[PDB]
Amino acid sequence: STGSATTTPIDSLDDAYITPVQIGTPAQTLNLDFDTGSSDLWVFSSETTASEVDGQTIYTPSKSTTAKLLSGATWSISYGDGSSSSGDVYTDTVSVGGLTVTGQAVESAKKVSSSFTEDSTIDGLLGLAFSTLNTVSPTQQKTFFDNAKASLDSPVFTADLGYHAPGTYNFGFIDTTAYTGSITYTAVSTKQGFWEWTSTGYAVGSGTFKSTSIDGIADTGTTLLYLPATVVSAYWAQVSGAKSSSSVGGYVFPCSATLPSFTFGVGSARIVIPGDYIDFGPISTGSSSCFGGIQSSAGIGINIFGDVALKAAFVVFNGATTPTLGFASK
Ligand SMILES: O=C(NC[C@H]1CCCO1)NC1CCCC1
Ligand SMILES: O=C(NC[C@H]1CCCO1)NC1CCCC1
Repeated sequence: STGSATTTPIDSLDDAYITPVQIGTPAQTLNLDFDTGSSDLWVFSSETTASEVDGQTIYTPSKSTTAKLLSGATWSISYGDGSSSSGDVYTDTVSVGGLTVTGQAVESAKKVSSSFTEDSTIDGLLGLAFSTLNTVSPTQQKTFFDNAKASLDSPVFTADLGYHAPGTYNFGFIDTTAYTGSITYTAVSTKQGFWEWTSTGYAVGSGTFKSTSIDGIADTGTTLLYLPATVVSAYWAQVSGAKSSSSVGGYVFPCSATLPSFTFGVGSARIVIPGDYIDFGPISTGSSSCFGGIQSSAGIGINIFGDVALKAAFVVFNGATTPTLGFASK
């Protein structure tokens, strides 16, 4: 089997991407944020505290003939932005892009933090990191990918995120028309439950490539690129007037600037992030200070190749017995 779904940016900055997901029978279509940095499929629901729902589409298990309570099971998750959610669990049929999993754990939110309530465009999360991070207790549950794996033509999924445009998530096959050149594969450590890999270095603009090992995670559910402070300082030093602002919470730059590209290594290959991808626009409406898309990972404890980086590539998440990541230009 295979599946193929279009993923659409939630707003003009590509802050996140939503993908329609069919849950239950008859189908209830919810727009979920596919998150390779977490392992819970959770949804706004008929159980979510009414004051915490503001325009999201909700899952109503009582309207699904295939829903079953996973008796006793609860979940609770906290994300690196300080957001959180928690609730109980149903099993139901879930389909993405024509690929169907029966008996998927669908984590029904009873509570969500303010950041979720305030984002009317995101109806929940579909985690695609390793199932060892799933938060369901007392019986940990599998991701949609882990449950689909054995049925797929190839044990893979691919992320092809757009810049200010829709893109694609594919399951079970590699669309050889979706990228240019060859795919360079790199080793993954699952020790922390993430798609964790080691970049071979970086370049700023037209500058020389610095060969240096940068451990980090491929995380579709993080907006920005978070890298060590040394790398980030080297990048922003090439932008007149850029500075780190403790009041704003990161690097800002003059909206009149033209940003340099940023290159990261994947083995001997190179992925180039155009400068325009690093523009996150005015810090507040009408401001001439703009927020940067490359930020320091210091204090976060991990480097994160978020959407700013991943949208510059065709990315293969290879879930074979020995997992690997692949990157191609596109
Ligand atoms: O929490 C992280 N990003 C934000 C969440 C918000 C909803 C989906 O993604 N990233 C974590 C990955 C490991 C360190 C931080
Ligand atoms: O990227 C992050 N969240 C993005 C999602 C949640 C709401 C908008 O889209 N959070 C990062 C902050 C520092 C590490 C994780």
